[PDB]
Amino acid sequence: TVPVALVTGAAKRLGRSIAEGLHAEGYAVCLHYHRSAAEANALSATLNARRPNSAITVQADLSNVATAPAPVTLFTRCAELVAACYTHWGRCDVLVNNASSFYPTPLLRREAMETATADLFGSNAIAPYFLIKAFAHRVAGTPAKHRGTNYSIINMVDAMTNQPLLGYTIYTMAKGALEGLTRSAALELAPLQIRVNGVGPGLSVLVDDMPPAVWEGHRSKVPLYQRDSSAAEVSDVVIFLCSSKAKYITGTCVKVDGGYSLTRA
Amino acid sequence: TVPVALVTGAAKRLGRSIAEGLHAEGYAVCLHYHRSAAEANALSATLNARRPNSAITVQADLSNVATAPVTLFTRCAELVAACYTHWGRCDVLVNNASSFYPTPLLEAMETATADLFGSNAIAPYFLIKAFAHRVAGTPAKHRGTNYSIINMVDAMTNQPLLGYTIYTMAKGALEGLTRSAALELAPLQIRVNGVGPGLSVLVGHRSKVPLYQRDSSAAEVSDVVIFLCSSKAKYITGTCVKVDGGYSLTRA
Amino acid sequence: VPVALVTGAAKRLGRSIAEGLHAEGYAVCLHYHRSAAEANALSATLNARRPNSAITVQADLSNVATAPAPVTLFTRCAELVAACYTHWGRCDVLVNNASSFYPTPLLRAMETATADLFGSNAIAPYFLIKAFAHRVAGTPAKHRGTNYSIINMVDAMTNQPLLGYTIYTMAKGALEGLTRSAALELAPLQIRVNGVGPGLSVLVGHRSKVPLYQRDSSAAEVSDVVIFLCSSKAKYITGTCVKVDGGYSLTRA
Amino acid sequence: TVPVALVTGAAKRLGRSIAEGLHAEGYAVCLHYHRSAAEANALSATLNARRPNSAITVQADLSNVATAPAPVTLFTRCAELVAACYTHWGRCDVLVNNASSFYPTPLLREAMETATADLFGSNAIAPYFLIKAFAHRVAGTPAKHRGTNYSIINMVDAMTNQPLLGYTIYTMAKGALEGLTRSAALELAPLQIRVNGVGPGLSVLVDDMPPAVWEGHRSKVPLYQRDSSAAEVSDVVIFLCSSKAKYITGTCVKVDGGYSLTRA
Ligand SMILES: NC(=O)C1=CN([C@@H]2O[C@H](COP(=O)(O)OP(=O)(O)OC[C@H]3O[C@@H](n4cnc5c(N)ncnc54)[C@H](OP(=O)(O)O)[C@@H]3O)[C@@H](O)[C@H]2O)C=CC1
Ligand SMILES: NC(=O)C1=CN([C@@H]2O[C@H](COP(=O)(O)OP(=O)(O)OC[C@H]3O[C@@H](n4cnc5c(N)ncnc54)[C@H](OP(=O)(O)O)[C@@H]3O)[C@@H](O)[C@H]2O)C=CC1
Ligand SMILES: NC(=O)C1=CN([C@@H]2O[C@H](COP(=O)(O)OP(=O)(O)OC[C@H]3O[C@@H](n4cnc5c(N)ncnc54)[C@H](OP(=O)(O)O)[C@@H]3O)[C@@H](O)[C@H]2O)C=CC1
Ligand SMILES: NC(=O)C1=CN([C@@H]2O[C@H](COP(=O)(O)OP(=O)(O)OC[C@H]3O[C@@H](n4cnc5c(N)ncnc54)[C@H](OP(=O)(O)O)[C@@H]3O)[C@@H](O)[C@H]2O)C=CC1
Ligand SMILES: Nc1nc(=O)c2nc(CNc3ccc(C(=O)N[C@@H](CCC(=O)O)C(=O)O)cc3)cnc2[nH]1
Ligand SMILES: Nc1nc(=O)c2nc(CNc3ccc(C(=O)N[C@@H](CCC(=O)O)C(=O)O)cc3)cnc2[nH]1
Ligand SMILES: Nc1nc(=O)c2nc(CNc3ccc(C(=O)N[C@@H](CCC(=O)O)C(=O)O)cc3)cnc2[nH]1
Ligand SMILES: Nc1nc(=O)c2nc(CNc3ccc(C(=O)N[C@@H](CCC(=O)O)C(=O)O)cc3)cnc2[nH]1
Repeated sequence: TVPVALVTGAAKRLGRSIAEGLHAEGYAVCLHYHRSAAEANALSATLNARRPNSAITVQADLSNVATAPAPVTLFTRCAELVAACYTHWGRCDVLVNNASSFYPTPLLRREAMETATADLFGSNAIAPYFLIKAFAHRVAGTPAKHRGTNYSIINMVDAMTNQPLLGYTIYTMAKGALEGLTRSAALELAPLQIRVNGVGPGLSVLVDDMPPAVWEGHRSKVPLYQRDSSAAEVSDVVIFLCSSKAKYITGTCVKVDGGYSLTRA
Repeated sequence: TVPVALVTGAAKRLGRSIAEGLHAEGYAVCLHYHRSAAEANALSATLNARRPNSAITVQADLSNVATAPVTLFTRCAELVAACYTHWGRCDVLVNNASSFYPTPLLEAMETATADLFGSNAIAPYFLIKAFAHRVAGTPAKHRGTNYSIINMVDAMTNQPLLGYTIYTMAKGALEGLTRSAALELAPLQIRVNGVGPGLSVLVGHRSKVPLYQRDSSAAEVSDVVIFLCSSKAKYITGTCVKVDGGYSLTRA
Repeated sequence: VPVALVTGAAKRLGRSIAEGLHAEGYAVCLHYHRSAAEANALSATLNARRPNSAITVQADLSNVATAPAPVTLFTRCAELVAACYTHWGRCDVLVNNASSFYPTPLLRAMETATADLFGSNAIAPYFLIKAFAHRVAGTPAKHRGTNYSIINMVDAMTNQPLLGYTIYTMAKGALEGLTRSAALELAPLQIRVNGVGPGLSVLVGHRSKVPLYQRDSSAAEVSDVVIFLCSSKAKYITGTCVKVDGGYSLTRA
Repeated sequence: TVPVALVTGAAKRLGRSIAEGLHAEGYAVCLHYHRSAAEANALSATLNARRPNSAITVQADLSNVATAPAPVTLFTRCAELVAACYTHWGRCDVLVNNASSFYPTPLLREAMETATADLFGSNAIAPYFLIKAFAHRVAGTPAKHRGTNYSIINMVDAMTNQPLLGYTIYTMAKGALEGLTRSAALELAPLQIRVNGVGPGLSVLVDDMPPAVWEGHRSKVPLYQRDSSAAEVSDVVIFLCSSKAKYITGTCVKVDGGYSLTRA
């Protein structure tokens, strides 16, 4: 009783929605955040008000860089994130790799390039690798009698992977590595009954820092409804794949994109 | 309003689990069968004992062959028409009925072509077209709010079962139907998706399944079909969901 | 001198495939349905360059019976492959290129379209591959050729359906399934089976959307790829589809 | 006057066959290497004996680490590889991202961080900085003086959907390399730079194991029941670089004898 979910980047948008949907199914939730301390503490208050000691927050930079209090490597920051679930609640049944940087890295016209690469690949790919390693190590270190009955890892990927967004090469590479992680971890962790799946949004909760015609033009291209998704239209799929009814699904990436990946220029 | 689901090959195995699953969600279900009349009728009796007027059975050969002439198109149209005649609506279509047997490359090949392609591909196309036409012909204020078509595909499509070429071709066509009808029917808010089992309710290779080293139960597949029809899945369309316990991840 | 059977060979990509294969030394069997004049003019051209290097054979590849007991699509397909063995004693390459292509809208006569689009694009390739494979298996091992290749012309844009073309889109997906299934099952006979998928090629606006060059392709930009896949240098390639689309499948709306 | 190709990891096996195959078509080849200096210099001597001034060798660690000086970054090392082509021959027309470390990183059980940097560097990040450096030098060339057939080939993996057990970082990096292939092909199409992939299945399998075990692996390939020769892969790379392939971009060609069609 009281399964525990770890959701990275849980403070806002899709990750907040995922944490809420998991909390609504009875999970205690560990809300990871990087820079959004206010929103993460506000969400924690809301969920703890519904159920005392059902949400906590942990801060971590998931870029592939070392930090300071010897320097602290990304891998041990990820190990410590999983550790916060077992320390507080004695378990971790669900891990959602949701946190993600996303900005252009154009090929056509150096501290920027160096920090872009660690940031985008760490957050979207390498920290997921380390977190899965930490999550799976902990299941392995748990006596079988004490293991949970429904371990589930979700990687937030991208429905539009075969149709790249112009000028976003590092991001697209990182989401491709994340799909590779989904398949590889699914295979390798199957004997522990840890399922690993991907959920791929198309356009979801689209930021509108552009002229109104440009924003409406973007959304209008989604065949189903001619709009971007809501946060829940994505997070409800995450919550299903973690549910026990999804127990035979692993290594699978589910598009939640309104048909947008079906389109062509 | 009680929504209606048409499930083909509903009498046994996955199709029965899909009919039972939608019925537990509150659907009235049209149970299509070909030869399993006794089984279909017994399933209908069970579901109607639970909720009166919640199940009917209809029979039809979904092979691509003229019947006694009645064409496959006409038989598929009448199947959708059965739902509208009995309940005035059809909200969900599950294209589950499917013949499966070898057509090795190295009149019985023409019977196999019409049977394997009809059930797995050509009948689903007519059924989808009939479902779409009835929705379009319905005044927009009287339309339902959660239209959903599920095609039962094959998670192992990229890894062909040796000797099953026509079956594999037909399931590849059904994936093409999924994508094309999802695109074209999006303006009517009809979602079109696939669910692809791996090894399920085998009647060996099951020890090779990475997750649990067994074929799936019926519910482990039908529970997914039910979710994709749920309104929580209403932004998913044009997508095929593998339910294979990772079997498609394997190699020889 | 090896032999290629090319369906729908009279014009456009099929004619360029036949020309490309012929230029590598192949004798070519030029299949046609309605374009008898174009097929026979092409045959005249290739035979003038190399005597007895081309023939032509007519067949409706729709999944329908034709009159002389009615003749089924299966039989007409068997007779296309037999035409190569009768005339030249071999058939080393089969290019499944013939294809009907027109709308079959789901929204806003259909038995004919089903038989025609699914026949040419999927069921006839299935029957032709079976006939082609039977003839190789029936050939004594010492007398088989050393480079059997089957090429199915598919569609680069298959994951991105063209609005209103459901039957065509379904048929090309069946054809990709046939490519994978036939490649696995015919591998012991060393018969390779691959696909080539154009995007927009030799169109009769949308051109500007192609990332590479902002144009549809020429016929040779496709047929050269077919020709390489049939070459001995490509002998380890089977069961795979090669996109030749200028990057169009990378685009989104 | 003579087109120039930069082949990473050119000293042995597939990279050497790719170098030989492009050289046979008339390319001058820059042969990159990391540890195999003897093998690289032997190959360059062979190519130069066949055709004077048709090969050079360059060393670089393509791991995502800083190297010995102010430290030298991976990007800098990557730009200097491409610049070596322009310094010596004035041009760089083809890039083959072939260099690749390959060993397990099991999920269950400094050498952790160096393996990530090495597997992710060789297979994904160094490809990226090499593609950018290559693209930058083309963009900087006046259109009057640009080459007419720019081609980038990424060596991917036909078995990407069917992961090798215990090889998670490798599998991830190749998945990233496929993303690079698609993204670079779209962004560099305006400069007529094509970007494609070639994915071997089992090629030139090392036989440092029991014979029965090596024959057992090989026998799983449906076509010929063997791993491929080096030329059976490199000939495809050379075709994709040819002008006959000039409408192909953004595409990954499996050269796997049907292995990806198999299941357990
Ligand atoms: N929304 C969409 O349209 C699409 C989304 N996706 C994927 O879905 C997931 C969520 O989408 P969305 O909710 O829009 O994602 P956001 O862009 O809102 O970012 C989510 C969180 O990622 C965290 N984050 C970013 N960089 C780092 C870092 N270097 N270290 C640690 N945390 C970091 C931030 O946490 P903080 O605020 O605490 O700094 C941010 O709140 C992502 O994986 C995204 O890639 C994929 C395709 C489309
Ligand atoms: N079970 C598995 O492991 C897998 C299943 N699938 C797919 O999932 C779906 C169901 O799986 P399963 O339950 O095993 O399927 P079955 O093989 O049990 O067949 C299901 C039903 O199809 C109907 N059917 C067959 N041919 C025709 C026809 N010509 N006309 C009309 N109805 C016909 C039969 O109805 P009747 O009995 O009334 O004649 C049969 O009961 C199918 O689409 C199948 O391809 C895909 C991959 C794996
Ligand atoms: N061109 C493009 O942009 C694209 C092409 N493709 C594929 O490339 C291949 C060739 O393309 P293209 O050259 O444009 O094809 P065409 O549309 O020109 O059709 C080629 C030939 O197919 C034959 N054909 C049509 N219906 C039948 C039938 N029922 N029975 C027998 N033969 C028939 C016709 O032969 P006749 O004239 O003798 O009647 C026609 O000349 C096709 O398979 C096509 O699907 C795929 C994607 C894009
Ligand atoms: N062979 C196969 O069966 C398959 C191969 N592939 C891909 O094809 C390509 C070639 O295959 P193969 O020839 O087997 O590859 P190899 O394993 O023989 O490695 C080729 C070269 O990579 C170079 N390399 C490795 N790590 C680094 C590094 N950190 N920095 C710089 N150079 C490095 C080495 O150069 P040096 O020796 O000079 O140090 C090595 O000779 C690779 O990309 C591989 O992933 C994909 C699937 C199957
Ligand atoms: N981490 C993450 N966060 C996101 O918000 C996100 N969004 C998408 C959805 N795709 C897009 C595409 C374009 C723009 C956008 O705002 N474009 C601006 C500037 C950048 C551009 O050139 O596209 C525009 O004006 O077009 C946003 C989201 C995909 N992955 C993500 N990943
Ligand atoms: N329509 C359909 N029915 C199924 O039962 C089915 N099963 C699978 C799962 N794959 C397989 C693969 C091999 C065998 C098999 O070995 N069959 C036995 C007899 C059972 C049979 O063929 O139905 C055999 O003797 O070959 C069964 C299922 C995939 N698609 C299906 N499709
Ligand atoms: N068998 C086959 N033949 C083809 O020509 C073909 N072409 C494509 C390329 N895609 C397309 C998409 C749209 C139109 C189209 O709508 N044609 C216009 C042309 C009218 C004009 O000349 O302006 C039309 O409406 O007829 C053609 C090709 C794909 N598969 C094919 N398959
Ligand atoms: N860079 C690279 N080099 C390769 O040789 C290579 N080979 C493959 C072909 N796949 C495989 C699969 C398994 C084994 C294997 O069994 N190796 C042993 C150790 C032997 C060794 O790699 O030196 C193993 O323990 O996995 C080798 C190659 C795929 N990618 C590659 N990538």
